[PDB]
Order: sequence, then C-alpha cells, then structure tokens
Amino acid sequence: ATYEVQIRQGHDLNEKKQHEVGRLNREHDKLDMSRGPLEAKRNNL
Amino acid sequence: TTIIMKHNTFLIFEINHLKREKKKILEDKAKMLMQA
Amino acid sequence: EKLVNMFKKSLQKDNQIHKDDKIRIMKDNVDLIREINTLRKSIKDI
Amino acid sequence: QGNMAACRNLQSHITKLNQEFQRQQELLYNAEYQIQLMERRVARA
Repeated sequence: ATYEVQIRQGHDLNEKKQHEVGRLNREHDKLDMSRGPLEAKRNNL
Repeated sequence: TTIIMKHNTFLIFEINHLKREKKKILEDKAKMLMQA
Repeated sequence: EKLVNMFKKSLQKDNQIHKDDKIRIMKDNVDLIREINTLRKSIKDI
Repeated sequence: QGNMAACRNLQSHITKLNQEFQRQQELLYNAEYQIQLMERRVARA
C-alpha cells in the first residue's frame, strides 16, 4: 500500500511540474534593437 | 520505438549542445565584460 | 484453425518481445537524459 | 500455504510498484530539469 500510494504521489507531482514545464516552454517560445535608431541618426546627419 | 529513439537522438543532439554550452560558459565568460 | 492458432500465439510472443524492446529504449532515453543532466550540472558550477 | 501465497503475491506487487516509482520519478526529474531550462530561457528572452 505504501508503494502504490507514493507512486501516485509522484505521478500527481509530475503532472503539476510538467504543467509548469509547459508554462515556461510557452513563455520562452513567445518571448540589435538598439542599433537601428543610431543607424538612422547617422544617415540623417 | 521510433518515438523513443527520437527521444534518444534529441538527447544526443542536446548533449552535443550541452558540451558546446559548457565550453561557452568556459568561453563566454568574457564578451559582456570586455565591452563593460 | 491451424493458422488462426499459429498467428494468435505469435501475437503474444512478439507483443512481449516489443514490450522488452520498449523497456530498453526507455532505458536509453533515461541514460541520454542522464548525460544531459550531468552536462548541465557541470555547467552549473562553471 | 494460502497465507504464504498471499505473502508472495503482495511482495511482487511491492516490487512492481517500486519499478513504477523509479521510472516515474525519472520522468519527474526530467520534468523539473526542463522547468529550469525553460526558466533560464524565459529570463534570457
């Protein structure tokens, strides 16, 4: 009984931490820019 | 099988990238500092 | 009926063989993930 | 005879649960390992 119980403990904890896995994967996937303004600054000058 | 072995091939590619990034952490220890 | 039985038993035999191969390929996944773990752990201190 | 039969059946159940444990928490470790990977990647991005 102890081993069945702690299996399923691990299973639910893994489900939660995989949902956090997905949260952060999509966070990063959704997630030189300071050069162009200066480029145009010269070009203008 | 094929999917699991895909896990393995992706893990191998990730391991190669891991060695590259380990060198880079041993390598990239400079770039920001030199301009800073 | 002869062919039916001969195919039915082969079903289970190959089912078990591919079960064992699945177990081994799980082991391979885990070991490659272990090497990745070691690489990132080493980079941790670097 | 019957009591020892029950003994051994439950012991085998124990052991198979233990193998479940091992593979399961290996998956859990993979979970959290990816969690930290994506957290760093999110921070960078």
